Amino acid sequence: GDRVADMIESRALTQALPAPTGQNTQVSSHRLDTGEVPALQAA
Amino acid sequence: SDRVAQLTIGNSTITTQEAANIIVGYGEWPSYCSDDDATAVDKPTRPDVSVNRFYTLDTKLWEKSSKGWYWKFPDVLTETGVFGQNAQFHYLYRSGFCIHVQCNASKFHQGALLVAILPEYVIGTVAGGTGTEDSHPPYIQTQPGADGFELQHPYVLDAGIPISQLTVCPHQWINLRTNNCATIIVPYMNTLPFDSALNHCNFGLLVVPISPLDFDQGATPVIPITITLAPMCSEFAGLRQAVTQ
Ligand SMILES: *[C@@H]1O[C@H](CO)[C@@H](O[C@@H]2O[C@H](CO)[C@@H](O[C@@H]3O[C@H](CO[C@H]4O[C@H](CO[C@H]5O[C@H](CO)[C@@H](O)[C@H](O)[C@@H]5O[C@H]5O[C@H](CO)[C@@H](O)[C@H](O)[C@@H]5O)[C@@H](O)[C@H](O[C@H]5O[C@H](CO)[C@@H](O)[C@H](O)[C@@H]5O[C@H]5O[C@H](CO)[C@@H](O)[C@H](O)[C@@H]5O)[C@@H]4O)[C@@H](O)[C@H](O[C@H]4O[C@H](CO)[C@@H](O)[C@H](O)[C@@H]4O[C@H]4O[C@H](CO)[C@@H](O)[C@H](O)[C@@H]4O[C@H]4O[C@H](CO)[C@@H](O)[C@H](O)[C@@H]4O)[C@@H]3O)[C@H](O)[C@H]2NC(C)=O)[C@H](O)[C@H]1NC(C)=O
Repeated sequence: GDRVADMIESRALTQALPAPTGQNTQVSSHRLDTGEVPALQAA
Repeated sequence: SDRVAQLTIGNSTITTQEAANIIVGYGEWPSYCSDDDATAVDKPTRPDVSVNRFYTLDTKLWEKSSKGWYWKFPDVLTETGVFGQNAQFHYLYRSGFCIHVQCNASKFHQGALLVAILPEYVIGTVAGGTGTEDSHPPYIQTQPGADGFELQHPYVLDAGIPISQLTVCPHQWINLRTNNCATIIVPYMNTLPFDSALNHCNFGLLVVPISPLDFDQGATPVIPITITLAPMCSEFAGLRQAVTQ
């Protein structure tokens, strides 16, 4: 019993994945690449 | 997306967040010797991790009155690590290089460098001053090793060639208002596909301040220049006992 639109319009970010063992280490090679840097983080 | 980079090869990585860009010398990456080119008939060794590392070699202090330095490659690494052990056992050798020279400064310092490569950088002398006595350069001016050597007359690069057109050869600049490092990827350039690592030095890394360092007094007066290099796609052949020279 209202005509207002204010009242009629009036949650986790993380998913628990199953992890029985520690994760594997896939094969990497060298990389000589600008633009993207995986070391420099922002603490 | 160009100022920030990371170069990981071997077990050693270097991060840079004020880079210029990576230039690849003469437009091609270092690669292994194909069977169209190889003449040696023994199977080469390829260590693939233990010698493809960024070896940090030395640290030259750059003051306001410097001339310039040069390092003969690969004789900077025939005294260091598993590269220096494989190059002394094996007669033949080929590799490329990823050459990274760091020189940081504040946002009040100024000055520019020309870190450039040039292949077959042979060294002349001053010919006895007046130019009539055939003096040959000593072994330490020829091949200084990891210690480097300082240029006497950098306008002629100690070879009678002007530095004004050194910019033909693979190079990039370190001016302290824009970047702090300079990556130069160099392939293997030589006529014959392998060569000796103790006699022949394929190229020399000229690092010359063209625009001099300047800073008002009160800032940090010690501005180092450290060069790190990584032999890429290196392979050796012809195993015998250790020679050192
Ligand atoms: C016998 O007899 C004989 C005769 O005499 C003797 O001999 C002697 O010996 C002695 C001992 O050795 C001596 O003394 C010494 O000397 C030295 C040298 O001096 C010189 O040289 C210099 C150099 O310069 C350079 O650098 C600069 C900068 O720094 C620049 O600028 C320039 O340009 C140059 O550059 C170059 O080089 C470089 C190298 O590295 C390169 O790299 C580049 O490239 C280029 O090439 C010079 O400078 C000087 O000069 C002088 O002189 C002139 C004249 O002409 C003038 O003008 C100038 O100015 C000067 O003067 C000033 O200075 C000085 C000092 O130097 C003083 O002394 C005076 O007084 C004035 O002030 C010359 O030539 C020296 O080094 C030394 O000193 C030291 O010690 C003392 C005491 O011992 C003290 O006091 C001082 O301080 C000093 O200390 C320092 O150092 C150390 C070591 O190094 C250190 O460790 C310490 O830590 C210190 O540091 C500190 O402080 C500083 C300040 O200073 C600062 O900065 C820092 O940071 C820190 O903090 C000594 O003095 C002498 O010389 C001789 N003689 C003659 C004549 O010479 C004998 O001995 C007898 N016998 C017996 C037994 O006794």
